[PDB]
Amino acid sequence: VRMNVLADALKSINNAEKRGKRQVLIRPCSKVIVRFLTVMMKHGYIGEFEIIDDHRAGKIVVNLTGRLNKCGVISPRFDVQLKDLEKWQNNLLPSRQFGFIVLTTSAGIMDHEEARRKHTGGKILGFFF
Amino acid sequence: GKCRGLRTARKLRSHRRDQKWHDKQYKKAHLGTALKANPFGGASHAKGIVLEKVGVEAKQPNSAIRKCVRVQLIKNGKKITAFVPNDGCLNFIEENDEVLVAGFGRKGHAVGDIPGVRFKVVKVANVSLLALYKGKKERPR
Amino acid sequence: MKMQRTIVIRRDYLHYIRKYNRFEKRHKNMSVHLSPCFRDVQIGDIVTVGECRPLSKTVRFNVLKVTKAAGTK
Amino acid sequence: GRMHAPGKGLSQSALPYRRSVPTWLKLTSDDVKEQIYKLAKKGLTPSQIGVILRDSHGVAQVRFVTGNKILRILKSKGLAPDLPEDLYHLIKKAVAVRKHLERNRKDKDAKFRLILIESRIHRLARYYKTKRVLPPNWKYESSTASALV
Amino acid sequence: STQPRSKNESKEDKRARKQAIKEERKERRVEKKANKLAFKLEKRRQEKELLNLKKNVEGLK
RNA sequence: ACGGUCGAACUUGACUAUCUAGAGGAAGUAAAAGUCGGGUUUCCGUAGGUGAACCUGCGGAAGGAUCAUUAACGG
RNA sequence: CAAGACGGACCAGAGCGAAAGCAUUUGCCAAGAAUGUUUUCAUUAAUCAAGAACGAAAGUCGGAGGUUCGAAGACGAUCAGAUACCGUCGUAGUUCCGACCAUAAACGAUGCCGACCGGCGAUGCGGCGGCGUUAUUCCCAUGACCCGCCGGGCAGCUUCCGG
RNA sequence: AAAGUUGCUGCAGUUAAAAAGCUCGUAGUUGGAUCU
RNA sequence: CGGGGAAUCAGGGUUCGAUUCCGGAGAGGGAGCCUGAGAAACGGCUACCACAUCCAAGGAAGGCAGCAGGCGCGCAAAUUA
Repeated sequence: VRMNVLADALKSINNAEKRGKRQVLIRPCSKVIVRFLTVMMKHGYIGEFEIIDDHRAGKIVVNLTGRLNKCGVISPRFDVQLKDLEKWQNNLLPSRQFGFIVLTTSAGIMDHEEARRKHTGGKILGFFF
Repeated sequence: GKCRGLRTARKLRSHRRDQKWHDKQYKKAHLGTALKANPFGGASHAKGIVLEKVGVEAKQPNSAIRKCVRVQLIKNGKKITAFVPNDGCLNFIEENDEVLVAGFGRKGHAVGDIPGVRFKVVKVANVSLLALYKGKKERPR
Repeated sequence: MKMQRTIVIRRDYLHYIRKYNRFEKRHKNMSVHLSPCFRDVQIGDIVTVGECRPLSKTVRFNVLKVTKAAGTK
Repeated sequence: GRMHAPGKGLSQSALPYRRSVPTWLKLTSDDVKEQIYKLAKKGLTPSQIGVILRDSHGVAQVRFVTGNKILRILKSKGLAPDLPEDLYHLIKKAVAVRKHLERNRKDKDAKFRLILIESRIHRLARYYKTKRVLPPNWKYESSTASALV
Repeated sequence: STQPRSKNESKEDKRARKQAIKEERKERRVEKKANKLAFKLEKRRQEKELLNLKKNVEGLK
């Protein structure tokens, strides 16, 4: 069955970005997906999107800018401490200049850099570059 | 594929040890049937008594007679065949002689032309075969 | 709740395995003394126990309070 | 896909976005509720009541008109059956298959389909025991099943 | 039994002939199993002897 | 000294496990140039044929090299 | 005239079934997919150690029956050395009923559930929209065709998607 | 350590070693939106 | 024997840890004691089991897994200062 809707959304975004498309339809929607796309938007990676608000779980159509190489989820959502965030960013990210571990902390869903700034740890969600 | 849940630790480690038993070197090291079939009994070297001298015929593409020796080890009574390396070095060996033997290099596997020899003679009558061959020392009897 | 004036409770937890970075589910059973002041205790409800001196061969804790099951009214 | 079949079909309903009662529907919630009460007194499961209300009386959805769904109205007034509708239908189907297998012994497919029906019955019984709809001591037994229906 | 089965034979002849055939097959399979066991035992002892010749008593002197 | 307690150990049979002498049997090996001398494409499972191989029966595979024809049919 | 067997051609890259498999008429019996639904329940789900039903052919026990075929077996041919091939006969078996067995190249030599990434039109079932031909112009719906569209199927062709 | 030839990171399972004949099913594992 | 720890290692890991520090256990094997604040103590006692010393043949005395040293064992390890 459908488990982990964030994985489906990120895979659909990756597959249609690799194909050269301009817009992606991802269904279902969730708060986690919207937060991930908001973080990924603030770094100028994806563009802007609409949440089609049907009375079910919504849909999202997201515009695509050709700036994305790989957006991905980490399943399971491992616990990450600040002492162990360096190993994760060494494992997943192509370079020290760019790429993003997204993680959920009690201060919200953010990047690894904002997690270092706010001195928080949490559970890993993804990475994009 | 593989299980990747946050609660799959015992499944992963149990499957790891079960498939670890399918590794040949792991099963040689840990089952304990190769260690009791090994004549040295987990020793680098063993010391035995020369029973007889043997000409072992080399395997098919090479034509030679390799000078080996049937030795009985002192500590367990097992019988092995040990190769005497250099030329004329079998003449330094007599029957019923005290001989230090080591493995030959491939960890219990036969080496090169010689069929079924895992061992080589290191010392004869408590003097090395190297010093006898190079003529540095003399052998008692 | 089958032997006289003492009961068997189960404590569940996750034990961490560092190689795989995962957890496994583990449990331990404890025989704990149940006083007759806690009557109409059923199976599957939460109990808070406190450590005391040994009372028998296996009993080391004593029931302090009883909170009913999640579904039981 | 299906629970016990290889099929993966898409046959299902599609409710509209519009939750409001249509302006042509001149029926209050009380009239629909008394209609549900008299259909239950005639004797019908909530699926049948919903179908009759949809086909003839123009009631598109009961819970858009009254605010409540049919089985909750029946339970609130007190005409709900003791066992649920789907569990009742599954047990009835199992009883019919058992009768056929009593008549015909060599029918292996009837045995296989009976095993599937019992699996579905046990799944539903476990689910209803978790939700305190059935008593915890409830059980499906081979011999006394036609007495339940 | 190597006999043709004609049409005039009835019960208590056909069933006796069938039972004789079934007995023949039964001790035939017993003898087959015994032969399998004997050949297996002989193969194991001769492989033991061949490996003994590989280990020792094989050389010139 | 009676009694009790803790209890080493001793004897008798069974279950055994290990160490250590053996008449004999069946073998192999080194020594005797001593005596006599055509079929198959490739398989699988089961059964029979003297054990296996192999052949046949039954049921399965290809992991075996598709040329030529095919628009009317209404009165 | 009787006996047992088998349901050809129609029969297809068609259909059904969890797989093994399934083809003469009619009736009875309980099942089932798909489609259609502005029906109901509301997470009841997926994959599954243990455990459990089914499982070609061959084979084994009891009974029945033995048309054809037919392992074994008996003959006849065939040759420096033929003892497999070939032909005639033929036992177990091949058929049915009730018990066992649980194996196949039991194959797509390809786990199941879920998502996304090119295209095209044939077919099977269901549904929808239709100008027309036909049931000797049919009096109205309905069946057979014709043109599309949707959903689940058995498959196919095409492609420098990527491997 | 080389061994990503024990693979959690991180291996394989058409033809090279390898997916159970098939389905059900308990423990185990995993489990769709939704509440500032 | 267990830890502190050690070798190797990108990251994850694999393997070692009899061995001087902390804890436990035992003085050939078992068992039972006396004294004492503290031992079921062994450079204390009493037995049995296995070894083994001096005998005038009645008796007596033993316990190096302390330090050196010896035999044996072994591929394998030091001075009776």
